[PDB]
Amino acid sequence: KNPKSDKFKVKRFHHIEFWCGDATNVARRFSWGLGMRFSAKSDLSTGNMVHASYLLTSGDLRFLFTAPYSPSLSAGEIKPTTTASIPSFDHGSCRSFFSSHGLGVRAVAIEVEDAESAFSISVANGAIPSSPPIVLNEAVTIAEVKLYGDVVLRYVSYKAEFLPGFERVEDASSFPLDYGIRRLDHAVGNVPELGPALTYVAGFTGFHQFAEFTESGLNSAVLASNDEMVLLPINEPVHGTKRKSQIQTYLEHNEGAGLQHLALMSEDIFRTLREMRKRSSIGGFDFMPSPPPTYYQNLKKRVGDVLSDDQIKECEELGILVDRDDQGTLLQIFTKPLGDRPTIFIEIIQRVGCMMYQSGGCGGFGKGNFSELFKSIEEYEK
Amino acid sequence: KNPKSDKFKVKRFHHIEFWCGDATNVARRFSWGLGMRFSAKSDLSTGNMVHASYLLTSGDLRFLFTAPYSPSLSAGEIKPTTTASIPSFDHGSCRSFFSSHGLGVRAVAIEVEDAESAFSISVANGAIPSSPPIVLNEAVTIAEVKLYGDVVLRYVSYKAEFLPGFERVEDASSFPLDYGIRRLDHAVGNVPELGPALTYVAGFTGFHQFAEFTESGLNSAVLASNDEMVLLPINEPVHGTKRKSQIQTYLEHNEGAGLQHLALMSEDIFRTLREMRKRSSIGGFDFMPSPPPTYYQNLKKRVGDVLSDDQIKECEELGILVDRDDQGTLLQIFTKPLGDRPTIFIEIIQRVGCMMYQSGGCGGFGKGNFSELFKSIEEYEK
Ligand SMILES: CCCCCn1ccc2c(C(=O)Nc3nnnn3C)ccnc21
Ligand SMILES: CCCCCn1ccc2c(C(=O)Nc3nnnn3C)ccnc21
Ligand SMILES: [Co+2]
Ligand SMILES: [Co+2]
Repeated sequence: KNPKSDKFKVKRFHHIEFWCGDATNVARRFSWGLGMRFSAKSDLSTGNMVHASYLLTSGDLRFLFTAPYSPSLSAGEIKPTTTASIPSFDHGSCRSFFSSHGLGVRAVAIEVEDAESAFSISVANGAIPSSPPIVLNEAVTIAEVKLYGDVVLRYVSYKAEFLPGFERVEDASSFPLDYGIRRLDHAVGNVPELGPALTYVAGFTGFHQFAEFTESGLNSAVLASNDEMVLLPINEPVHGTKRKSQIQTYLEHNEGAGLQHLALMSEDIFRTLREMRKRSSIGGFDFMPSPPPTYYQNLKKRVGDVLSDDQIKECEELGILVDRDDQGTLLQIFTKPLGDRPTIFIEIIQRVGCMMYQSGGCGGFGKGNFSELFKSIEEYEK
Repeated sequence: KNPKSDKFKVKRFHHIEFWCGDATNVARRFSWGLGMRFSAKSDLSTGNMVHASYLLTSGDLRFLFTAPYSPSLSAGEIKPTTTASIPSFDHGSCRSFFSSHGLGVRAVAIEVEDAESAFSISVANGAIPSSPPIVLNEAVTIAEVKLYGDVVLRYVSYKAEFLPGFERVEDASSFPLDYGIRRLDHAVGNVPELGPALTYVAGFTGFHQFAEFTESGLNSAVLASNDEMVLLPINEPVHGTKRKSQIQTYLEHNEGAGLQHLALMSEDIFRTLREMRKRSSIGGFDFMPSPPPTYYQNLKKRVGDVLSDDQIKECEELGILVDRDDQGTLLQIFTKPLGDRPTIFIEIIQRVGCMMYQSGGCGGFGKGNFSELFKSIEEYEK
C-alpha cells in the first residue's frame, strides 16, 4: 500500500556529492572506473577560491566531487561575498567530515518543486536544519537538512546546466565514456538504530515504508516518495551473530552512521559489467567475489522464466546476482569498497518487469539473495 | 668540478611517498595515468590498523601512497606495539600535512649504506631530526630528517621486497602496465629563500652544487651526491616581474615550501608520451600546452645533430621540449598539476649523451628552454 503522503513535491534523485581530500584524483578514478563523462566544474579556473568541485555524468546520474582549497585563498571573503558555488560548503565541515569518515557521500540531493518550501515543511516537521534555502542567480534554490550521521538531504529546485557558477567542460577534456549507467536507483544509509532513524526521516518527509527486511547481520527498511522513484533504504546491525555484522564493521571504520552504498541503474548490466571488469585492475573498481557455480545451477529453477540459459550463462561469467519479486526480477552486483576503508561501495542493478514506464523498486532490493547465496555455498562444499 | 664531499655513503633514489586522504583512489589514478604496477601493500588486509600504504613501481621508480585510517582502530596501541609498517607515520602529522598542503610528497627517500650512520652524521651536521633510526625486522633501517617545508629526506638501508610488513600484490590484482618510465631522475623543492635552504641541505649531506640558474620568475640550484645520481634542485621566487612567479603561486597555494615536481626518466620518451597522452582524458594526466610550431622549426638549428627530422617531427606531435648542454641533450615535458591545487606536477625526461653507463644530469635540467620558448612565442606572433 502506498499512502502517497509526501509532505512536499519530490521529483527525482538529482545528484550525489562526495567530500574528498583531492577531488581531481577521485573524479578521474571514478570517471574511468564507471564510465562517466566530465561535464561541469567549479574551481580556481572558474573563479571559485573556496572549493574545487567536478561533476561527472552518465545518463541522468550525477556524481559531484568536492574538496576545499586552502582557507587562505578566501580569507577576506564573507558569506555575502563568497566565491563558493555551493553556499553550504564550509572548509571546517569538509575537513572534519573527511578526517572523520574518509572518502564518502556528504549529500544525497533530490530535485523538488520548491526547495524553500521543502526546507520549511521539513524543519516544521522535525528535520534538523543544515543549510537554509539560498537562491543562486535567481535561478536555483538549494537547501539542506540532516539525514543521518554527517550526511545531508539536499533539496534543489529550478525556476525554468548543473548549478550557477559551474562551467560546462570543454569537449577536449570531456571524453564521452559511457558503460551503460543511467540513473541512481537507491541510496542506503547505515545507522546504529533503525527505529529512530526511520521515525526521523519519514517524519519530516512523509516518505512511506516500501519494504523491510527481518541471521544476515542486519535489519532494514526502505523509505520512498509518492511515485517511489526516490528510495532511501536504511540498515542497522544485528549483534550477537557468529559472523560479525558488516553494518557494525561499517560503523566502526566510518566513525558512525553514513551512506553505505549507491545503487546505479544500468540500461544493459551485461555491457556495464563487461566494461567495468575490463578496468578493475587498471584504475577502475574491483567487484565482490563471485558466487559459486551452484548459485547459477539453481538460477534456472527460479528465473528460467525470465532469462535464457545463454543470458544465465552471461550472469555466471560476470558474477551477477539475480533476485525475484512477485512483481519483477532484479539483476545486481556489488563492488568492493570505493576507497581505503571498508565503508562505502557501489551496486550496479537492472530491473525487469512492472511496466505501466517502469515502476520504482521493481523486483525489490535483493533480500532473497542472502538465503540463496548461503544455500549455494552449502551446496558447493558438496 | 665535483668535490665528492658526501658525508655518508648514498646510493640511489629509493622511493617517493605521497601523503593522501585516500590512498586507494590516488594510487589507482597514478597507476593508470603513468603506467605503474601495483606491487606491494600494507593495510587492513596485512594487519596494519594505522595506515593504508600502496606501492606502485615502474622500472626502479617506486611511488608510495599512504593515508591514515581512523585513529580509533589503533587507539590501544603504543609505538612499541604498533601495527604500522612505517614507524615514522603519525595520524596527526599526516592529517595536518594533507589539510595544509593537499596531495603532496611527504618523503624523498634515498637508499644509503647505513641509515643510522646517515641519520647521526646528518643531525651532527645541522639536520633537523624528524624520525630517529628504527630497525625493521632486523632487516631494514629507516630514519628521517627535515628537508624543506613539511617534506622529509628519508634514509633507508638494507642488510642483505619493499619494507617489512608490506605484502607483495597478487598478480590478479597486479596488471603489468608499463609506459616506459624507469627511474626518478630528480626531485625539486620550492622554498621562499634559496640561500638558507641550500646552506642547510648541503650542510648536513655534503652534497655539492651541480648547477644553478640565474626574468623567468625564479632562481635555482641543484645539489648532488658523489656520483650525481641523487639530484635535489631547489627553487625560490623572483619578485617584481610583470608576470607573477609560479614559485610564489606554488608557495601560496601549497601553504609554504614543498616539493614542486618529480622528474621521471623514460627509456623511450616517445612511447611514454604516446601512452600517457592516450589516457589524459580517461583518468590519466594532462600535459602543459604545446610550444608553437616555431619552437620546432628552430629545433633543427640546435639539435639537428642529435635528432633526425622524423624524430623532431615526433617531438612536435607529442609537445616534447628539447634542451642541450655542451655534454648532452635533454628531452622533457611537463604535466599539469597532479591534484586540485596548482602545486606539484610531474616531468617526463630522457637524456642522451655522457656515456662512460650514463652520467647523472646529462644535458642539464632545461634552463635553455626558458629563452627559446619565449623566443618561439615571439616568432609565432609574426
Ligand atoms: C551475503 C552477501 C551476498 C549478497 C547479499 N545481499 C543482497 C542485497 C545486498 C545489499 C543491498 O543492496 N541492500 C539494500 N539495497 N537497498 N536496500 N537494501 C537493504 C548490500 C550488501 N549485501 C546484499
Ligand atoms: C616557461 C615554461 C616553459 C618550460 C620552461 N622550463 C624549463 C625547465 C622547467 C622546469 C624544471 O624542470 N626545473 C628544474 N628541474 N630540475 N631543476 N630545475 C630548476 C619546471 C617548470 N618550467 C621549466
Ligand atoms: Co541495494
Ligand atoms: Co626538472
